[PDB]
Amino acid sequence: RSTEVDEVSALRYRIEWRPTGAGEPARLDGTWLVAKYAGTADETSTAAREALESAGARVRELVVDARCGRDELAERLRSVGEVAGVLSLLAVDEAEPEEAPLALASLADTLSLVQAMVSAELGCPLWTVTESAVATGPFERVRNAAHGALWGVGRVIALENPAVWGGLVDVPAGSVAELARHLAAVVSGGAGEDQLALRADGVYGRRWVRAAAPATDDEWKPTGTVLVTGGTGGVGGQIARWLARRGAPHLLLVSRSGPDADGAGELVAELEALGARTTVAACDVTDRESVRELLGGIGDDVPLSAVFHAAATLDDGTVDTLTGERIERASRAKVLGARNLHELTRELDLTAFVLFSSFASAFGAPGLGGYAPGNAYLDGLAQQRRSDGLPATAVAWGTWAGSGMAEGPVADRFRRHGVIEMPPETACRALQNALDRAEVCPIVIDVRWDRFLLAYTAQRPTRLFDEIDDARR
Amino acid sequence: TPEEFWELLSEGRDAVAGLPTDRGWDLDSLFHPDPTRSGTAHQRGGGF
Repeated sequence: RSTEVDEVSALRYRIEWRPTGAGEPARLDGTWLVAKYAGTADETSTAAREALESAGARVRELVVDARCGRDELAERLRSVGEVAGVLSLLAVDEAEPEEAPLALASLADTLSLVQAMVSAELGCPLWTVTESAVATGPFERVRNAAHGALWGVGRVIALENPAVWGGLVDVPAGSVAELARHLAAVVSGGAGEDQLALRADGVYGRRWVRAAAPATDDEWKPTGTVLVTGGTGGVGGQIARWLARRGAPHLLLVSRSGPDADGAGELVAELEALGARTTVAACDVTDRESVRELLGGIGDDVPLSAVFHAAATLDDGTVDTLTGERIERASRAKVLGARNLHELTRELDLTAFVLFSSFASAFGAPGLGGYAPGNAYLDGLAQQRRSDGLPATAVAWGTWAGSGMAEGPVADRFRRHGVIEMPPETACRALQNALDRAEVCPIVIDVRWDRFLLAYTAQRPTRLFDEIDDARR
Repeated sequence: TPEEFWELLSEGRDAVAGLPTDRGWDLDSLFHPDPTRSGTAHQRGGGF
């Protein structure tokens, strides 16, 4: 009954989990290390030490102060000897931090350890352990969203120093006996699996799948305003014209300063000629009081649905010492804006948080390391918001042909292999289809796999892109 | 085997974990938190 959805169905992908087997766990040799923090006091550490000593490994314990330093830890590390395994138990008993959503000691401390370790060129593959932060399906309560940031940067780390960062695990909090079942198999695994999703049953390694489109005869009407992060600067700009084609009565796309630097006279006049009575957020979204005043300043009139998470701010971060504070400073716009909207829109009438994000969050982006944590936090927020209304969403929107910060060295680097630019009207059509179906992981991007596999493989083997028929040949 | 069945019965353990991810199910639109939408199940778990 339809034959023109091809291009719309071309840029449709999804992330999911698939149960796999295991390697050949025989014997671990070395002087395996464990280090959570100065606090320690974890029976999981005792169980891990028991298992490692059972598997012919010397167990050593280390303590670390919250943001202890950058080089002294390397100084004590170089005075011990040669190690080939470290258990970063620092993610236990710290689910989500305080009011600041990125001021978590675990993240920045882990970056400090990896920096000190590459400075010491020790050569051990780091193996980190987190709590329940990745869901095997939509039928689970993601306990928090900050921990997902550890994943977002982590993949990029695998590209920066392939000799280290063995992988991650899930091991849901409580009933830690799972860590006493295999443990050695995962770390000493010849299969080279790194996105381990350990649970009550076996393992659930991450995989990437196509998103076939079962088009349905339904309709979503954008009545009144619509929530899209970013306002009119760049990504939002063209987006503002999309509803102009749709013919929405109003709009309140959230912008950094509104008329101060966004929109401008030409766009304002064109929009008013097309659709009158439309607004853009003139106040900063970081302040809770500013959002409260903006919401109180509306004329009420009309509710909406389909919360969106396109993009808010672009603040570099390709590669550097990569301290934790600068990531929070960069994301302070977007993550606190999303938190404020979630806090202030619970009692209103909408459907759910239909998330978007940059394509750099999906896999490892060497030049966009600092961009990942915000997208991971957004994904966790969407999974949490799934609890009421409508299912979640995990869009990984790519790059615009007419706008986007990633159009210089970024687009030059990955335009020779795999990815290309994408028209805006295609984005509108794909987004309309997505809101019509309301899926939970609509990765929207076009890539040429023939060179993409060769570029991504390079020196690090990966078992990720094994569910794409074109990737096989 | 029946021996494992008796061991599970004696030790008092349940065998309900979740849903299968092998049989190509959508798994995603299967539950829009409004019960009455078409194609929306209600079980977020089971024994399979």
